[PDB]
Amino acid sequence: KRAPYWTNTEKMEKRLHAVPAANTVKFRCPAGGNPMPTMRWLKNGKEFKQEHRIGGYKVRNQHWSLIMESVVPSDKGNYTCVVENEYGSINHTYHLDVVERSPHRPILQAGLPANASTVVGGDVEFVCKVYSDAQPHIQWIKHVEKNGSKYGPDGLPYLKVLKHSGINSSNAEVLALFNVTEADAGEYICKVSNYIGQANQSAWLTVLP
Amino acid sequence: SYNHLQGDVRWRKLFSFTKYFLKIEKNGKVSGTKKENCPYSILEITSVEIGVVAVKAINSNYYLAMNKKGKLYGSKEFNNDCKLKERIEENGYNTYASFNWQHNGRQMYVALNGKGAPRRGQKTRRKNTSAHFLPMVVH
Repeated sequence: KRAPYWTNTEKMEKRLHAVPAANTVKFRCPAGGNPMPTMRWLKNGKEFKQEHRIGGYKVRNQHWSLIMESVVPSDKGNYTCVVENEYGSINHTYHLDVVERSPHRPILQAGLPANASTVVGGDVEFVCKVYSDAQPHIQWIKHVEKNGSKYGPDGLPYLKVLKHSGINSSNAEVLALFNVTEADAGEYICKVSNYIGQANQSAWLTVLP
Repeated sequence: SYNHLQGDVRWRKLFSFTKYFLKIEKNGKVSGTKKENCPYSILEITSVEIGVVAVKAINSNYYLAMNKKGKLYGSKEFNNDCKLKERIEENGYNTYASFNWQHNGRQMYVALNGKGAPRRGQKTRRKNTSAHFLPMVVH
């Protein structure tokens, strides 16, 4: 008559588990012991009842598992299993984190970039905070000139990309301008875009003579 | 909970649907660990172009990459076998497809099997759970 003990301790080394919403989670605590130890589940200390999460859950006694279908964010928390027989009891807890993916074009923090002023020769930067689940591609565009003409034959402006995201830039969200020359004055556009869409906001640089 | 939607260069971990953390070890080889500490799962995801990224094993200085043949591998130097096409599937998971190499018309995806084993590009499928990954914040 052995008090409860674990079967495959290997499959119980993971304390943290994450999944995007609407997916399925299966928690397990393979146990043995004589007589047959019972299994109980707690959610954040409190007893875990079927009436707790919409659609309850299923327990595979034969597998010592807890199964939650199409987890929702409210399913976030600690899940403690309690195995026991009259001669003793052991437990283990997993921390389930439910993630919610935001598949939209980026959205930028308002007010950034912010307008700036600087004595010719001074320094300045233009920040631009970004929110995007899908990897965002940042690019600082500015209006420039080509052969003394501010515009092209199609009537659209000539644009220059002062800095974009990539392997050479550890931080495209910031754009430092060192030794500001007078010609640096003007509008600095910040355009962030991901495979879904893009967004863009600007600021101004004024160089005091 | 939002800081996962933040930043240009992003330090993340890629947890496969098969509950593995994609890692790239010093020997160059790509595989998925189940540990939570293996510092070869700390990837450095960066955008090379709209919708296209470069995943880098931050410690073993290796870029996750795919050769025209269809096999995962990590080169120290960044090349076009490193450009991955990142996309969010309808199940909250991400898929990383080769930006260059294709086959039989379909696309080849970065993927781990039942036991952290690097799948063969040609044999992978976008919708097949083998190629799904939950990017995870590291800070």
